[PDB]
Amino acid sequence: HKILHRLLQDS
Amino acid sequence: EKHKILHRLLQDS
Amino acid sequence: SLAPYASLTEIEHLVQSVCKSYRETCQLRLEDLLRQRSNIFSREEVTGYQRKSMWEMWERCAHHLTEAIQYVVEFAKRLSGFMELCQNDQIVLLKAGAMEVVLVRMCRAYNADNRTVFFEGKYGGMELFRALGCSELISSIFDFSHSLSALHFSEDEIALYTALVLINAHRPGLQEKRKVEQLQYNLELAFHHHLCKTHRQSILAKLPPKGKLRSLCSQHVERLQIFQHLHPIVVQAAFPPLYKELFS
Amino acid sequence: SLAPYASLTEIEHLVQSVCKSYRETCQLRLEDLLRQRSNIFSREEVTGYQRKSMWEMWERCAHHLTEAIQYVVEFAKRLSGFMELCQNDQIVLLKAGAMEVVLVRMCRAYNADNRTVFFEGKYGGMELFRALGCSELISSIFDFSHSLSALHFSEDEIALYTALVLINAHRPGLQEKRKVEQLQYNLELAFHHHLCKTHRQSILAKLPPKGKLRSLCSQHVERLQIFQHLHPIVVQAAFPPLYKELFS
Ligand SMILES: CS(=O)(=O)c1ccc(CNC(=O)c2cc3c(s2)C2(CCN(Cc4ccccc4Cl)CC2)OCC3)cc1
Ligand SMILES: CS(=O)(=O)c1ccc(CNC(=O)c2cc3c(s2)C2(CCN(Cc4ccccc4Cl)CC2)OCC3)cc1
Repeated sequence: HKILHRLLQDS
Repeated sequence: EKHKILHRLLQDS
Repeated sequence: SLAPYASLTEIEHLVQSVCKSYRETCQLRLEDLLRQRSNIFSREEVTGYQRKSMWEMWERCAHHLTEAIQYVVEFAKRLSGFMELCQNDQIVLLKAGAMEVVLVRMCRAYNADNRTVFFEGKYGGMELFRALGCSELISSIFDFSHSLSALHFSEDEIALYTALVLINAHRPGLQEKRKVEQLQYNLELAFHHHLCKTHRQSILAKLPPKGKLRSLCSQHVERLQIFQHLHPIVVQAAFPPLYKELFS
Repeated sequence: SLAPYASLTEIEHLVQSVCKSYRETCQLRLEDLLRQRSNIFSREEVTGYQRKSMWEMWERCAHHLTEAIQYVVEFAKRLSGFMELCQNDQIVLLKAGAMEVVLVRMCRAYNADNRTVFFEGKYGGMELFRALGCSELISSIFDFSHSLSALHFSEDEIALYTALVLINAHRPGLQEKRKVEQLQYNLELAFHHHLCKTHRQSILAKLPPKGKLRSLCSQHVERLQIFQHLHPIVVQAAFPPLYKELFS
């Protein structure tokens, strides 16, 4: 789930 | 930097 | 909100919060979709879509679905309480629910007057999708949007209902099931309070069954496995990586 | 073909072969693009595009460009001689030339009468692309299509000219430049033969200088680097992997 994880931590 | 995708597209046949 | 014993003031604030998170991430304004109802694909344009290769049509739909999912991820990030769940549970909820939320939101883009959906700038019927090679799934998605069209939801109802499609404490793989249960319960209180104030609790028994949404998602995953056998390089070369991660 | 000392019969057969490879991979039919010229985005539709987020507009254009590049890769795979070059040279030629071929092919979708381009189902001006944040590059692309428009190419001329934009023996990094020189020379004989028979050799001195296509490609790579700094997760999550490999 590398992509979902990065989207969730992107700010 | 990388060409893995172009290579695979070219060898598809 | 994850507050235990949420008061009536907290539930009214949660209704407002959920509606605002949805408005900020609804992707297209409802007035814009309605304004475009007279923009319908011509017969030559429909023939053009039907003549497209299967790979080109799958790639276009995977891109449009990914763009819609990107808005649902932002909806979740702004949704009261979601970012207080553990990282694992946030991923489990989005992996199982982002597609389900998109399918529900898609009822806004469906016109029952001519059975058409807004796609690539104009309204077209299910015949537009013929080159995908999955007529049963497309027909089932149009039937699902038709079932929701008949419930005649307001924007506030879509916001509260889609929050609940996403915050589902029964998803397999959750590690803090009890914490998701509290957020789900508070969102259910907010949805029920809004429906009670507007005399719409009679829609609860008319919402699609527990199984309709899972069937559409499972059929999508099955048709993508068939597509990937026929065109194994197109997915890795051109499909959005988020799409491949969620459904492959 | 890589055949040395190509006879007049071989040159005539190569003209026919190149035109057929292009017809099979031209992406959109010319008659459809021309008949849609009077269908132009309304002012409200233009405002809608200008109100899109930068990430959504970049993702849409990266998808459309990737689909156009996929057809150029199939053009190259069917082009006489290309698959006889070594794997490294095929990749060097496509990596540098795929985007240049797409920019040339896009003159078919450009209307010089009102400075509009066919994009997402209707014709629109450069103002449609404002949310990308690279107005100068978009204006340079419209000017490039305007310069090609002035030559009023036939479909056979586009086929023979785009074969030569791709088969360029001056690309840095070629390992068997002698074979690329030979294939480029035979394609030049075929292009010149076709032009001579149809009284069109006067266009040779009017073709855009190579530096112009190089500049458009370099500017696209630079604007993508600026975009990737502002939105570093969008590219890895949603852009086509072929696009990220060719331009990142
Ligand atoms: C959210 S909104 O209201 O603001 C909004 C509405 C519409 C639009 C533009 N239109 C669309 O993006 C789509 C319309 C439809 C879409 S996407 C698909 C999705 C399911 N889906 C899977 C599939 C099945 C089979 C093969 C591939 C796929 Cl990805 C098929 C395509 O169902 C048919 C209709 C933008 C915003
Ligand atoms: C080939 S065809 O004749 O069969 C055909 C014609 C039209 C169409 C539909 N229209 C398009 O797909 C596009 C029109 C235009 C396109 S694509 C871009 C390309 C360059 N380009 C990069 C960029 C620049 C800056 C930032 C990001 C990008 Cl990807 C910008 C967009 O130039 C502006 C016009 C399909 C096929």
